[PDB]
Amino acid sequence: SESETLNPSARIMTFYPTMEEFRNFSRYIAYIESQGAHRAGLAKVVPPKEWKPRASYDDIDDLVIPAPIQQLVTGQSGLFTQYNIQKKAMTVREFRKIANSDKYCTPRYSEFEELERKYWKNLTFNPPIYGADVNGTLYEKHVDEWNIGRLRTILDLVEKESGITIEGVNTPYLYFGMWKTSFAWHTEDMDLYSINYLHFGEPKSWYSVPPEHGKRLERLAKGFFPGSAQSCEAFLRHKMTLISPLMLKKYGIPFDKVTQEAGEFMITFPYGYHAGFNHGFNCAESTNFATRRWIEYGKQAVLCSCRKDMVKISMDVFVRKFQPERYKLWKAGKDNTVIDHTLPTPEAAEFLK
Ligand SMILES: NCCNC(=O)c1ccnc(-c2cc(C(=O)O)ccn2)c1
Ligand SMILES: [Cl-]
Ligand SMILES: [Cl-]
Ligand SMILES: [Cl-]
Ligand SMILES: [Cl-]
Ligand code: NA
Ligand code: NI
Ligand SMILES: [Zn+2]
Repeated sequence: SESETLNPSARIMTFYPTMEEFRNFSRYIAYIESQGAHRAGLAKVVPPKEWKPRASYDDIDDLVIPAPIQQLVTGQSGLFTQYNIQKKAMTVREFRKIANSDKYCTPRYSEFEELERKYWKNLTFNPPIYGADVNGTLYEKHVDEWNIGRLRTILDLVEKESGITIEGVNTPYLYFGMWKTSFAWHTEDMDLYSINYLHFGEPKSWYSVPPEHGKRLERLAKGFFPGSAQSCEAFLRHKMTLISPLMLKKYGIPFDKVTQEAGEFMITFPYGYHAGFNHGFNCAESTNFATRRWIEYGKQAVLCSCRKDMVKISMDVFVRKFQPERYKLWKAGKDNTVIDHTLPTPEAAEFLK
C-alpha cells in the first residue's frame, strides 16, 4: 500500500535537485524512487544551474560518426516498422550541415502539439539520418557528478568480475539527431535503467508506458505484428516498432509524454517502455545503470530469441552477491519471486523512515 500510494497516477515526475543532492548519483536515484518516480517508467532531472559537464562544444566538428543510419519507416494508421540503412562514416560537421539543410531541417510550428502531429504525419517520408550509437563521451575528464562514463552503480559488477564490456550498456553512447529521427518502443537491454543527457541542440520528445502496464503494451504489439511475434519471443527488442500515441489511446494503454531540453537528464526505469523522436539537430549521451531493485528484473527479463549478438548479461554474480539465500533455488529454476513494479529500490529506505 505505502509504495502504491506514491505517484498513484504514475505520471512522469520532474526533479530539481540542489548541487548537494545532485552529487550522490545512486542516492538521488533512490530518492526519486522514494517519491514514486519509477512508476511512470521515465523521469526528468534538471541539474543545478551551476552544473556543466563540459565548458564548450566548439571543438567537436571533427568527431567521427562511423555508422550513420538512414531511417526508412513503413506503415500506416499509427503502426510502423523502421528499417535501418547504414551510410558511410561522416564527421559531426558533415552531419550538422545535412541536419540543418532545407531538406532535413525542422519544419515551422507554434506549439509542441503541432510539431508532434507533423511527426506522426510525415514519419514515412524523407527518411532522415541518425548519428546513433557513437562510442564516446562529451563529459570533461574531471566532472564528478552524474558522469555517464562513471556513475559507479552495481552494474559495474559486470566488467569488474568478467572484464566484459557491452557498448552503450556499460559504456557511453552518443547520439546525434536531426528532425524526425526516431527511437522505437522498447525497454532497455536486460530491463536495466538508463540515463540520457541532452548535451545541446533541439529537444528530444519521449513517450513512456508505466512498467505496471508494460505487459498490456506487449499484448497490443503482438496483436498488431503477429508475424514478428511468432518469429521472436521479444521482437520489441529489435527496436524497430513505432506506435503512435493515438493508437495507444484507442486501445486503452496508459502512457505519458514529456519533452527533454538541452541541459536536462532523462532516467528510464526497469521495464519502462519508451519511444520518441528528435526535434532537430542535437546531441545526447546515454548508458545503462542498475540498483539492487533491478536484479530481479534482470533475472526475469524476456530476451530476443532470434538474433545473433543480442545483449545478455549473466545474472549469476548478482544473485550470489545480493540474493545468496535464493541462489540455489534460482539455479534450480524454482525461484518464483513476483515483481511488484510499485516498490522503490531498497536503497531508498533512508528516505522512507
Ligand atoms: N542500436 C543498438 C544499441 N542500443 C539501442 O539502440 C538502445 C537501447 C536502449 N535505449 C535506447 C534509447 C535511445 C534513445 C535516443 O535515440 O535518444 C532514447 C532512449 N533510449 C537505444
Ligand atoms: Cl525536486
Ligand atoms: Cl507482423
Ligand atoms: Cl530500427
Ligand atoms: Cl534480448
Ligand atoms: Na557499435
Ligand atoms: Ni532506451
Ligand atoms: Zn529477436
